[PDB]
Amino acid sequence: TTGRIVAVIGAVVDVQFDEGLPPILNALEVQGRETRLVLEVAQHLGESTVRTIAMDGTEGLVRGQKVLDSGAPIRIPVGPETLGRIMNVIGEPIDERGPIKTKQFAAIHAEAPEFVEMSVEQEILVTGIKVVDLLAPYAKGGKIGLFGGAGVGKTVLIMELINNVAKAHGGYSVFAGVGERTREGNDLYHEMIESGVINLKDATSKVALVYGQMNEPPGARARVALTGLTVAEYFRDQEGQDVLLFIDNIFRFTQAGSEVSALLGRIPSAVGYQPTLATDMGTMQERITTTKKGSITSVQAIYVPADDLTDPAPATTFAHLDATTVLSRAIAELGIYPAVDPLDSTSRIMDPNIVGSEHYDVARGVQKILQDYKSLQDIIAILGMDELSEEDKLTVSRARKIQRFLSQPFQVAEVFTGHLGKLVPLKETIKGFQQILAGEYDHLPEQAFYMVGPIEEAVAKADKLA
Amino acid sequence: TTGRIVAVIGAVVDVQFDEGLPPILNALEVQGRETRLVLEVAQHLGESTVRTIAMDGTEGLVRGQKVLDSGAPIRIPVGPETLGRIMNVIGEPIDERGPIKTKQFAAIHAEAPEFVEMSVEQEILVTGIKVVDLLAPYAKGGKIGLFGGAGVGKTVLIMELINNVAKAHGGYSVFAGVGERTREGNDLYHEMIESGVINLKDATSKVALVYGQMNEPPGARARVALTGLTVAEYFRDQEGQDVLLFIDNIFRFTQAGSEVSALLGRIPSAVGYQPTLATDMGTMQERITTTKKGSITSVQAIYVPADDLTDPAPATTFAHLDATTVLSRAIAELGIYPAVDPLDSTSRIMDPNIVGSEHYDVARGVQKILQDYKSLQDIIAILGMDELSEEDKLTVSRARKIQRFLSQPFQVAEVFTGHLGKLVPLKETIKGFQQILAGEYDHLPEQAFYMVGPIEEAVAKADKLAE
Amino acid sequence: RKLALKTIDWVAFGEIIPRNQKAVANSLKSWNETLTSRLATLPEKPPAIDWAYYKANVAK
Amino acid sequence: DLEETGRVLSIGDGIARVHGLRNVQAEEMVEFSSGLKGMSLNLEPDNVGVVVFGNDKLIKEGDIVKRTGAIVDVPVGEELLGRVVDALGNAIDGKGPIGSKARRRVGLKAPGIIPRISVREPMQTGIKAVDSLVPIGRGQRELIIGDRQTGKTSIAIDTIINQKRFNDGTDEKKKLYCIYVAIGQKRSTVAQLVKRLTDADAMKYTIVVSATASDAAPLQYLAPYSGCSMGEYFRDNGKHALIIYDDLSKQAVAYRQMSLLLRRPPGREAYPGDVFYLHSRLLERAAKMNDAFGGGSLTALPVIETQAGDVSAYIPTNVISITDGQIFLETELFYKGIRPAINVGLSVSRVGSAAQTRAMKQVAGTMKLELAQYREVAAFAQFGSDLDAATQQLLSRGVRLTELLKQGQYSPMAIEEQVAVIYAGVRGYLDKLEPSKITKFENAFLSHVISQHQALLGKIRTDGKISEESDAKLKEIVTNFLAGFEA
Amino acid sequence: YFRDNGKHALIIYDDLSKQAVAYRQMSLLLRRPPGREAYPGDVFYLHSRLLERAAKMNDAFGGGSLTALPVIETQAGDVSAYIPTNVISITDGQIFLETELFYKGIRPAINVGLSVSRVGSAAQTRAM
Amino acid sequence: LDPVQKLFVDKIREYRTKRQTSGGPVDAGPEYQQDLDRELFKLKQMYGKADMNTFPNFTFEDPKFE
Amino acid sequence: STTSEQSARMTAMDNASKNASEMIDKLTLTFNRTRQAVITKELIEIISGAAALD
Repeated sequence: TTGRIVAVIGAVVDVQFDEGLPPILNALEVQGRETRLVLEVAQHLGESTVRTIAMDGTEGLVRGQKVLDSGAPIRIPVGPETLGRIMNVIGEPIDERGPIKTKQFAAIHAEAPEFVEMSVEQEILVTGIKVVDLLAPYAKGGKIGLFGGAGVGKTVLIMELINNVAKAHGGYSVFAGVGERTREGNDLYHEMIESGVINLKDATSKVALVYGQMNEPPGARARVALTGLTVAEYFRDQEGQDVLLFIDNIFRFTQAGSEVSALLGRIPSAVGYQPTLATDMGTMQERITTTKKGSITSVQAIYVPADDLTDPAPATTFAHLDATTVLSRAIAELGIYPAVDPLDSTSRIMDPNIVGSEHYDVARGVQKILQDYKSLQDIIAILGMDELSEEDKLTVSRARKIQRFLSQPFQVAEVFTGHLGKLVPLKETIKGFQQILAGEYDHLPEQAFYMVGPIEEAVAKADKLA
Repeated sequence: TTGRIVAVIGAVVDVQFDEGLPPILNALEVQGRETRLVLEVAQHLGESTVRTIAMDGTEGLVRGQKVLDSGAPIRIPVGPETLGRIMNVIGEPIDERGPIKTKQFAAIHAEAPEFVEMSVEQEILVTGIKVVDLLAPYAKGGKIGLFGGAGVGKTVLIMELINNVAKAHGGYSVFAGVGERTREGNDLYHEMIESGVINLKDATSKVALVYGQMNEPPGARARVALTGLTVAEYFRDQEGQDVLLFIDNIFRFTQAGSEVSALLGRIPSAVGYQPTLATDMGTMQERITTTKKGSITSVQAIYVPADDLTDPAPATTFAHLDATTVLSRAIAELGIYPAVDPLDSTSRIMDPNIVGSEHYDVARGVQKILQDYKSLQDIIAILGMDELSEEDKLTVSRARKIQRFLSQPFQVAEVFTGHLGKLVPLKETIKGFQQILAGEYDHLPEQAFYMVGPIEEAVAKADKLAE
Repeated sequence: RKLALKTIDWVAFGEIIPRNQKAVANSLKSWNETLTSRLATLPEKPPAIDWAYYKANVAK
Repeated sequence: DLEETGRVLSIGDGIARVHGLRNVQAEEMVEFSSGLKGMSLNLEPDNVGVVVFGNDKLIKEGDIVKRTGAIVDVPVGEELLGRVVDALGNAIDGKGPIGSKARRRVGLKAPGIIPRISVREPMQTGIKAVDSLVPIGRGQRELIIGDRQTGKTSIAIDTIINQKRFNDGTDEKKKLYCIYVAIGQKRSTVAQLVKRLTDADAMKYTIVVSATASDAAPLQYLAPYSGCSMGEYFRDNGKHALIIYDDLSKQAVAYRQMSLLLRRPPGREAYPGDVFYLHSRLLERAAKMNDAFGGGSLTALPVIETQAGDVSAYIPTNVISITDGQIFLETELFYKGIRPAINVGLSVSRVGSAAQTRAMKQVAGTMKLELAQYREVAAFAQFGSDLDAATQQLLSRGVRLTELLKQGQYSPMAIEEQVAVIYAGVRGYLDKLEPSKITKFENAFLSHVISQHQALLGKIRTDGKISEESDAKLKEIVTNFLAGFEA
Repeated sequence: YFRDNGKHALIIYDDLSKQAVAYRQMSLLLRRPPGREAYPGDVFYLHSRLLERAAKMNDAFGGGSLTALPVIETQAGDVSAYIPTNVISITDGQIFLETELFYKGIRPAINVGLSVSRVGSAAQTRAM
Repeated sequence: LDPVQKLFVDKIREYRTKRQTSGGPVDAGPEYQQDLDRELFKLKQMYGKADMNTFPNFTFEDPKFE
Repeated sequence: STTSEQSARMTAMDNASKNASEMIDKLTLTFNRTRQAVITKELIEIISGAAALD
């Protein structure tokens, strides 16, 4: 039926529906709007007034104006024909390759798959990035949440991975530009086209694009994630698929939530927070999975709000993580791209278990050495390491070398780097550390280890240095 | 009057009292209560509605439910019959030894006795605990804060004090295990039974146990403090006794208050603490006294939240305190037991007259040296630790000895330690330090001094160590 | 299987005046220990199957 | 029906302001038309604030809210063992229903002083460090405090697995019924976890109460209490249960939220105040009873995950103030590898000895002490580099001891073994060797003793203590083992 | 408009810090709660919404552009400062100016290291 | 299996009619058959693609230490 | 030897103390910021708790 704008305060549209008054989450389409101006019901405030959230923007809405409940959640086109396609939140192709001829629609609430239904045997998704695999190994189906500072090649990295990985992949991928720079999406577009992974004579790209960019109005950004989940479930469950799901950025989901919270007349938790950050998270998270019916290998961009992790939001998030990617600005400041800090960037699935102890141990020595080093830099910060034990000096330097050795060129961003990408299979990875660890290497320059590919390249470089 | 539960919003029971109201602070009994639900009146919200405070759990209650005002504030069993009894807030035999055949009831709002009533002089209470007396000479009747944050044998120490003291005097006790772990109260229980200082065959001890553990309505828990006070005042003056009043933990009281404060509509000020923080304390501490007709030597265990005393609450607390024991968790981390903060553990009432100058000076010198020593710390952490200048070494070591000597065995946590606790009456102590001060034992070295009672034992210990 | 048994004897190890095995014994004992632990670990037996009842609960 | 039915006055947020239901029982669990349950927290004069257990896209206003007429109880039994349940006591293991068809009130308050008897039993985990240095007893409460997946959980798990041998004992002194509260823990994690237990099949004596990440907030909230009732059950049946609350931290968050939704104010740390009461009361219910109650126990391992080691994190502060000690886990050692990663200089069982076996006491007292200096000798005359043999020994020894307590991820053990190996180092017998070989040795030593000195093991276990003879048995054995390690 | 009208227009937004502030003020006066940096959050939406409107268009739009030179004025270079983060994550690089050199005189004084154009990776003259 | 007789009579009656048919227990339905075949695949992955109608067998070895 | 040393120590003390100086500076930011942060959070808590008292 129809409702009246009784109050518009931003995208919180207070609608008095009397005529019906459907449940919450019923999508309403506003009468008097050329736009498919969805408000999705948020509260039944009573008085058969609901608080709705326009997903969309508003304006030009004379109050009282008639809104006709569309009566259900966002139902959105589904089917494989979404691959390639960039659809907006409301599922309309914003690839604008005409429309999409769906198969069905889906309510963009999708739920938690069952505990009993899960198959849950984490297996490394390898990446060929030394630093990654080794330190922050990724698991097939895994949810990796990419904490990372702004612009730190955070995006770059994810992309870079996407190339490396999504190519190799056999399952599909979904790219959800949530709240993303449209621009970056443009850019993205063009690589994808270019790459032909989005091959456009293929709505059967390996990747479906859903974009609900930065520009959207909040609601749209808030909800678009849920949408994305719904899609991927389509591909997994329905189409089998191991999805790689790129989310840039779940933070904006969060953001959106909090932003509305106020307007949702809430007591908005700390910092203004949506307290329903939590519920949101759960409710999302549980949709996220890697069922028996496949994988949503979940690449979740997580902007680290104010790069505070301490920040409840990430704090919560961690619980849901399985692989954590912390890009570390400090490191970034050390110039390094890779900029990760793996004492932070950790993966539940990083285990002597899941990824070998070699990895673990070689790492444990590393993690250790670094950990110690980390301890040291500060005393050293004053003292230098000067009157401080040489073995330490060695080790420190080694730790660092190892650090440097982790620095790895970007093939994608050869423009950016200058440097020409490197990708290193595991063995040479192991080898590398084991060697450096062997001190075998160490008679060498630190910077030799910089921006290497395999250790050879460091060797090569050593010569090239000295 | 009669009330209706008009709102139960959590355990905040707003009662609309129907037949009028009862005055403020009236204890109300809910009609339809298997375990009478004492409500403490807090505001007459108006409309013959009061905001009341549940002093029980509010489960099962029908809204509207009928309340009959007890016509007074909380009135509680009082009488000698409380000796060797565990009473709850409402006096109840939570000894579980049948009802207390108390011979008096009292409204637990006891108030501030008058200015004039206060014994203007006290005499240092000697604890025989070297450190204690030495730095914070306690006065009989004094208000002692045991600041100390958590766990550090704190309670153990406290208990031990009780051993040392309460036994040793005709001084009576009130122990209020408020908010404490029911478990620890249990443990504690057994100790008294065991000690026979809770001797039950003659029910009497000399001791009231008042317990208001961390599973009780905060207001109630808050009020268990008043309860004990009310009782003790009775013993203090009326029974004439120096009652020793153990409160564990007045912080939690405050806290209990704060938790409710919100709910009480008071905006619980900074750090969350109730805005009434001042009044709560003020009235309480001012309710507390050692008058002329008796003493409540008041030993208040004070948890130091986060070891932050600058935490407004402790900060306030301090005002009331006249002897402070600030136990230093760092020192505790330095392993000690004496774990105390010493250069903070004071009594403003240390005197060259009253503690005599000897004591006084010794303390001051000592305090000084420790303070000095502290200064030396600044060199050493990064610049040497069996290493730099030497005169300072001399002091360093001396301080260090002093430290060790300051350490004294725990006397029940011998169970844990195997160290038999020790105690040193004052002169041997003062002297003790003077000898050390006299730098006598310099041929002698440190660890011999550790964890001793009198110095000989250290001398002895040296010998054992020369092997 | 089932297999019987001789204890360590370090005196033995060193001596082997068949020189071509001198190293081997030191290593070979340690290979042994691999078996020693491994055998001590496992039991001999699983259970078996009550096919009658499982036939009741398998329609095939 | 009537009256004690309501029409949903307003709904949003699973917070049903409910018109009607007025003569309602405080904290009555109510029942939805949807069949969802809710809880009547706030009886406001003109509505009932009802937390809806489920979620409200599934409902709408004016809807009949019917009382259930029950203040929460949860099914109780012990047919929870071998079960993963939700708070309402329903399969989520999805293994058909549970056999726990008794129900028992959650809101049942903690007993008195008198129905308790304090500890004097140890409680064992197989974790050397734990059992030794913060030796724990049963009925207790102790904080597992640490950050994330440090095998965050692992700690509990291995302990539980360890209890397997005890559950393979036929005791009820060590035969320990394990209760795992999962708060906020995504199903996946949980799944793994379940699986872990399954694999270990320690699950058979185990309830796993699971409020994963999912769950509408009260659900996670409730779960502990639930677990609690369920645990009190054993406790009163003389049975010794161990409940792990993992973690209230997440709960609190939710709860605050719950409060906030109750339009109650964010208290300290934006957390409301009687979340203290909340847990405090919750936690008071963990106990070691006296004999009248079968002596039973509910041993509590609450877990709190600090965020950035923040303990002044209000609730941690609280919990600490509750705790009978805390098991502090540090990262560093972890990063160093070293698991234990603990700072025992920050981990405590105040208790110490009630919680012990004489056996353990015999090495551990000394060791603790020794470690104390050892750790200490990192700080006086060292911040990181210097030399002298006396003390070097202490270090060496210490380092060894470190290993010796160093007990990697996954490790259920039995105490005498632990003592056994510990004894070797304590009694200075391997000091020599490098850490690397310790472990190896330890293992080796273990099959050796296991086999051979099974005799001996029999004894030590038996004596609860190592007799001097058994010691001697060690002395030669160890020496020889070492020798064998060569020789 | 210019952008749609093929023009490459340059807008220098000078500087949003004050705006954000202003807005914050507005918010607060609107008695809308904040969080971070005492700001609320949709100053982020603000900025995003603002800046997405800066773009380089295809031909259909005359190829036009609106090139944005936003200015954000740091105050004591707090990258850390959220709002700066905001914009940073929005922008396509940043020109951090370091004071000291300026202060030394050094006209100009850039923090070169930070002065970056991420999306800049090719966008100037072969010559250069 | 069975409760409320007033509905139940008819409802249960229809269920038995199912069993009393052998063009399926009254019918089957494509939808089920599609999922069955899928789910059948997956659980073979769950416990490996050997066929446990047969059991394993092993092989044997030795070497000389010295 | 000693001469060399003494100047080196002298030198050593020079660098360090400068080093010290910058670090202080860095902290000082962190300071205020957090300093305010407190306040802020707290003010938040006030305002909120004053918009949400019983």
